[PDB]
Amino acid sequence: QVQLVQSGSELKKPGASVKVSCKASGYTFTDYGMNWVRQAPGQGLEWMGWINTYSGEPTYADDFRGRFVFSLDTSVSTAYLQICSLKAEDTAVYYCARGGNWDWYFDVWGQGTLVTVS
Amino acid sequence: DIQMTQSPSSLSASVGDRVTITCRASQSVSNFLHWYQQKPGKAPKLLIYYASQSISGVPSRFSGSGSGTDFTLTISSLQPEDFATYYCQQSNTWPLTFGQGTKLEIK
Amino acid sequence: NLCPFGEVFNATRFASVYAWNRKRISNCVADYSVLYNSASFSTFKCYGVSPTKLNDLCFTNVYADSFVIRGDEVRQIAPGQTGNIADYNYKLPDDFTGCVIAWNSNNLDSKVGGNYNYLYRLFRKSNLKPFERDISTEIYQAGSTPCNGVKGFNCYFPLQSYGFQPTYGVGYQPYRVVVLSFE
Ligand SMILES: *[C@@H]1O[C@H](CO)[C@@H](O[C@@H]2O[C@H](CO)[C@@H](O[C@@H]3O[C@H](CO)[C@@H](O)[C@H](O)[C@@H]3O)[C@H](O)[C@H]2NC(C)=O)[C@H](O)[C@H]1NC(C)=O
Repeated sequence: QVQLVQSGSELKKPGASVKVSCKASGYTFTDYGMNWVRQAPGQGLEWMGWINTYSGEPTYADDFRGRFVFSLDTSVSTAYLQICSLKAEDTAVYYCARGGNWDWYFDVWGQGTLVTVS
Repeated sequence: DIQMTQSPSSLSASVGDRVTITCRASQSVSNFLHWYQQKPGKAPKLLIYYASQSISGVPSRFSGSGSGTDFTLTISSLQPEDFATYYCQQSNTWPLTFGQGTKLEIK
Repeated sequence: NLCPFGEVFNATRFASVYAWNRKRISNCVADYSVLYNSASFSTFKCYGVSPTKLNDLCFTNVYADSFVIRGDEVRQIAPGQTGNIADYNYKLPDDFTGCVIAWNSNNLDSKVGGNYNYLYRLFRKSNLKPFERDISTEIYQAGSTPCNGVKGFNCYFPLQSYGFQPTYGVGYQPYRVVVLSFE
């Protein structure tokens, strides 16, 4: 099986720093990248930048340049994301999505971390 | 920055029919335009990638075609249980950009 | 009303050297400020015009070629320098007027195991003249007895793969060159 489990339904005060998990299995974790998409309830998916699974460099999308960081702890088959200093406008799901280096089409599979905020 | 508009917004359809949903890229995405679907409360699923080729293991009722800045997939045999908020995607220029979505609805 | 430096710099698949993709940028306001003022690059080397004073000159035809070469062959993309990339791949003319922007990109183009998709031509029986894309793959005969159609003794397929790994030295890494030839 090649499936990417994700962390549970988060919920935090507007200002915490929280870290969703995308733990992979089934494929060679090094082979593909680890794009991270987010989706507000009444809007559409938005790519947020990948991490080369051999280095850990967080090349964020041109919009999510700041408080978001992707923390890769390899050799455990993990590709954690860590939103920091959360606001009230981030009440969106944040998906993992194995989208490689040469392909960049996701097969967006992340069960979806329901990051509600108030 | 690639402003990907997919139309029409919410187009109803009836069982067993053939429905077309189009997608237009502000700049050129020449042939990198993948197609996803998302039933509510779910992680989307790839359907068409590079806008022509079909993903292995999909129910091949639908396949897509197009190039340049005009892309689509036409459901050659619809069934009610889809009502899927279909998504464009391009893969040409960072950042990869999706489309808002053509929600399907039965009458 | 502004030239496409988004379709050619922020792109997903820079082409392979043998099929260097060339775009004609024309009839628009070009802002060469963003480019030179970005430190992402690592070989701006502008032969002909001067990197600094470049936003003023009204270049008549800008042709941004774009490819991926070995991490040490950035030299072979310079008016005059000759060798594998220059003679048997992409040749910058003796009197090149423009710049050779380039980043040594590993993250994007290097696979643990080898992105074997960025290619390069070696054995070629014609030093390519300035700006030529020999997309052909003819089985190259070298020894004597023509093979023709078959690869084997003294018969080598030209287009060989680079194969880039994220471990390789900074001279064997994938390098994305975007030579901006002006009038
Ligand atoms: C390709 O994308 C690059 C890289 O992102 C674009 O250059 C500029 O890049 C910086 C970040 O690297 C961004 O600047 C932004 O400026 C706005 C306005 O001041 C600010 O609100 C943001 O926080 C950010 O700092 C931005 O992505 C981009 N500049 C723009 C368009 O504002 C570049 O435009 C693209 N093309 C080229 C020439 O490579």
